[PDB]
Amino acid sequence: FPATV
Amino acid sequence: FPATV
Amino acid sequence: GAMGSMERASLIQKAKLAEQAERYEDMAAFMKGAVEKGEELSCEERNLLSVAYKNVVGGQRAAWRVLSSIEQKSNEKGPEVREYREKVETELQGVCDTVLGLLDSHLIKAGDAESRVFYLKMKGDYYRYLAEVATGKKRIIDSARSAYQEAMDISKKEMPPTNPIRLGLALNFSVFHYEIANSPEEAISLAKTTFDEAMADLHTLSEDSYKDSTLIMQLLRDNLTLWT
Amino acid sequence: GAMGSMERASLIQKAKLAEQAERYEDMAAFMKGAVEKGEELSCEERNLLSVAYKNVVGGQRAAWRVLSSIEQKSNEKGPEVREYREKVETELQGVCDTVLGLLDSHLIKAGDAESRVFYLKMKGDYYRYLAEVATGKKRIIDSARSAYQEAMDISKKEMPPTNPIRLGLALNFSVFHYEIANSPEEAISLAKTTFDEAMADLHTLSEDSYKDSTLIMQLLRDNLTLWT
Ligand SMILES: N/C(=C1\C(=O)C(=O)N(c2ccc(O)c(C(=O)O)c2)[C@@H]1c1ccc([N+](=O)[O-])cc1)c1ccccc1
Ligand SMILES: N/C(=C1\C(=O)C(=O)N(c2ccc(O)c(C(=O)O)c2)[C@@H]1c1ccc([N+](=O)[O-])cc1)c1ccccc1
Repeated sequence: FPATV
Repeated sequence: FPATV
Repeated sequence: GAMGSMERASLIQKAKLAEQAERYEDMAAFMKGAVEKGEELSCEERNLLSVAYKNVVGGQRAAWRVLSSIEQKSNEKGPEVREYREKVETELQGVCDTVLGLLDSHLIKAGDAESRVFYLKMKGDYYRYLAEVATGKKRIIDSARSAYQEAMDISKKEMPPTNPIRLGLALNFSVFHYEIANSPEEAISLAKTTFDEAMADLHTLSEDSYKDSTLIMQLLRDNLTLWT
Repeated sequence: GAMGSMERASLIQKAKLAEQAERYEDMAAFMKGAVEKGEELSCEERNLLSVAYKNVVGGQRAAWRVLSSIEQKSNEKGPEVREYREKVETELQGVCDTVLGLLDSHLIKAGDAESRVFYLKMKGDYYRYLAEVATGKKRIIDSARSAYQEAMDISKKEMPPTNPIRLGLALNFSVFHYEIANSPEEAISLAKTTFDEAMADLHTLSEDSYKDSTLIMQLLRDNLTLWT
């Protein structure tokens, strides 16, 4: 999965 | 702390 | 509710104690109780609220993915996998609904523009999480996009391109374009633009938050590296 | 209760699914429901039960220590730290009481000798956990010691000195002597004896569990190294 914040 | 299992 | 007889300031204290104890469900419950006192949140309080709930749904999403993958390979039997996946899914939706209700009922107002970017990003995030498990759904996608878009428009005007909330918003919105709305080109463009414009105006970094800007800008590259 | 309408075998399946999802509270709830079907547990089922609950109380103990340390440095103010510590403490005691009730109500019987060592070790462990937070208490210490001692006597006679449950029992009992009963010399002796006698009869290792014996024997040395 890609990065989120 | 010491080890437990 | 269950926090109603406690002083607001004690709720904030206990939220911080729960964070130190890594008790994020308690942390979220304390912050929810504090929001229900009716007073606007400080910048610090907003971020305690977000940390708590994002940590709770994060574990639920991780759990949900583990079961969904098993369920997917089961279909290539018994109903137990679907049932348990459905149980964790129903739980996840409950927390998302709890946060979205709190955002419209209490937090989103009137308030300053930075305030509004923070809350609107949360609105889009938790709508995105519901979209990750929904079907039948695109009503949820539209409301995620609309919350994100309004947050973008405000932030382009009111915040420097290195602000961590602005950078995090674009990062998450880009991922939304990719994994949710199935628009890789729009996801890539937004992430390249967001990163490039932050470097063009690197001088706007702030002493109090430049470490958070550095990290989110590396994450924007990590996603680009991942999508090439 | 809430698991009463589900097939025993589905409960076992879902316990394994929850473990894969790292949902140990669900895992414990499924196993509890399975034990309440009235049937003796297999060796595998016993260890699923133990893994679930030991993982749940482990996080509660870790949380409780974090708050107790803060509370201790607070006393050198406000009541919020004590209150939250007390809240997590009351929760911990509830789970320990839930397991100990299940052991006497259902599991401890009649059954084989290996069975009895497993359950009696759990009895001593969860009594030890209640002693870690109790005061006023030594009633809890006595019942931890008595459960441990009976488990030792049976295991000396019925299990080789390399059996992982036997080794784990002595490890935990040794720690009990040290940190609970305040008898470092007895804790050290039991751990040295336990390790030495396992090496003397290293040939009794089993193909199916020698990796678990190797690990627990290193842990016995880690504690000795720590107590010299
Ligand atoms: N836990 C973190 C934060 C804080 O604790 C916090 O108070 N920050 C913050 C920093 C600068 C601001 O100017 C604001 C605001 O003006 O509110 C707030 C961090 C923050 C960064 C990015 C987002 N985001 O994109 O959502 C939220 C929070 C965190 C740090 C890096 C990555 C992910 C999370
Ligand atoms: N999760 C673990 C186990 C299993 O999953 C499991 O089924 N094992 C096991 C192995 C051999 C036996 O012969 C028995 C029995 O006869 O029951 C059971 C492990 C086991 C080792 C030690 C204890 N202990 O000391 O309590 C319990 C379980 C674990 C491994 C190393 C350290 C701590 C936990």
